[PDB]
Amino acid sequence: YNYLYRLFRKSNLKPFERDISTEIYQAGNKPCNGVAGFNCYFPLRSYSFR
Amino acid sequence: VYAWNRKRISNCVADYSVLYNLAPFFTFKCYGVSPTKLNDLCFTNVYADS
Amino acid sequence: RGWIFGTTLDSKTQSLLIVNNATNVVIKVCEFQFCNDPFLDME
Amino acid sequence: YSKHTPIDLPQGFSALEPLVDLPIGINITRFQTLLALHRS
Amino acid sequence: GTGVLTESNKKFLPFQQFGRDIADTTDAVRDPQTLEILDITPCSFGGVSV
Ligand SMILES: *[C@@H]1O[C@H](CO)[C@@H](O)[C@H](O)[C@H]1NC(C)=O
Ligand SMILES: *[C@@H]1O[C@H](CO)[C@@H](O)[C@H](O)[C@H]1NC(C)=O
Ligand SMILES: *[C@@H]1O[C@H](CO)[C@@H](O)[C@H](O)[C@H]1NC(C)=O
Repeated sequence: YNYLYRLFRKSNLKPFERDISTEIYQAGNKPCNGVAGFNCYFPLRSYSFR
Repeated sequence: VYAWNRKRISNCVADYSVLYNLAPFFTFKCYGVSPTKLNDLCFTNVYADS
Repeated sequence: RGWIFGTTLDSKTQSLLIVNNATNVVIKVCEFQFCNDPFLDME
Repeated sequence: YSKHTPIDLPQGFSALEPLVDLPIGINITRFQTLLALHRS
Repeated sequence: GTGVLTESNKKFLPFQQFGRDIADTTDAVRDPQTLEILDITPCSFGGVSV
């Protein structure tokens, strides 16, 4: 699980651009305030390599 | 992939023939340059994104 | 003496630093934790 | 690109010679210059 | 390219490496190893009338 990808972001990246910011994403109308919960998910998820 | 490593290749002579002849790489696909012409050209501002 | 370039100017993103101090000209690309008021100050 | 001239802004022509071509490949949207203080 | 390499009197600036004519074809080049500036002139040609 050492390899992670950005599942959620507000906008698409530019060419040759890396995003490593571990900020929470707001998927709904309600603000998340940096805390996980309903419709608040972490952007980086790990691959299940077996 | 979210934190992909970019390495600069500079001030070296590169033999690309040893990359083509080896069989472990499933995909060797080039877009802006011919694969067989890489040994005959000179380049700068070279980066490997891993 | 120099300039600071970036997007958020912190360790979250990657930033470019150009400085010329008393001896030599240094160009660095690092993830700097920049000051709100960065400056230089014989030096 | 840089140019040094021995001298509001003067009215004249001076082409800026390219000084550094830098391969960064990073996003830049905001900048800030660095000054030097004098302490007494 | 195919041409005659001759001495040149064109004062290239330090950043400048090669030169381009009206047609955008290279007319002068800076040789590696020696850093000298060589003028490139196309080889002698003309029409043959019988
Ligand atoms: C660079 O950053 C700005 C805001 O910080 C953002 O809007 C833009 O999409 C970024 N560019 C790329 C290529 O990601
Ligand atoms: C100037 O900066 C470089 C890199 O940070 C450093 O090695 C050098 O000692 C500095 N010069 C002085 C006089 O502090
Ligand atoms: C090799 O080329 C460099 C320029 O890249 C030059 O400074 C050096 O003098 C050359 N050496 C020889 C032996 O030609």
